[PDB]
Amino acid sequence: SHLDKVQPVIKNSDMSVEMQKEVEEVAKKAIDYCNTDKEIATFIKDDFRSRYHGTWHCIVGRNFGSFVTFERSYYIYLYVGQLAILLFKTG
Amino acid sequence: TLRNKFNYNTRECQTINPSIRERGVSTEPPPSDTICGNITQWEIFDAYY
Repeated sequence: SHLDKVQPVIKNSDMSVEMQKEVEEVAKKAIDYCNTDKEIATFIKDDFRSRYHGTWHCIVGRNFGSFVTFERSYYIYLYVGQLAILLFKTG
Repeated sequence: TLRNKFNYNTRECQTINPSIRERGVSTEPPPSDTICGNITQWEIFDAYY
């Protein structure tokens, strides 16, 4: 029932609704698999790099802020509990 | 008999042509290394202290 409790929320999602839905599952799967925050960042990047190729940069934490240059239609910013999974691909 | 040596000289002229040459040039950008850093309030202060 923990997957129903976390209920991951997506403030800013400059991405297609299909690719967004995939991130929610990976985001939930990442946290319940991982023992620390450093491991969450590593699992997300590696999983997306395999699915969609290129140069991802993943950041997650309690309190931060983020001005970045990204491949247009490859940027999502979702917060779950107190963890903001921020992933973005660059050229 | 009308065409002489001093009524129809016969010059040769060419232009200086550089020899053609076929070369290869492969440009590969700097290697790009993954870095993983975590920052917590204590680790900042620990260094600061």
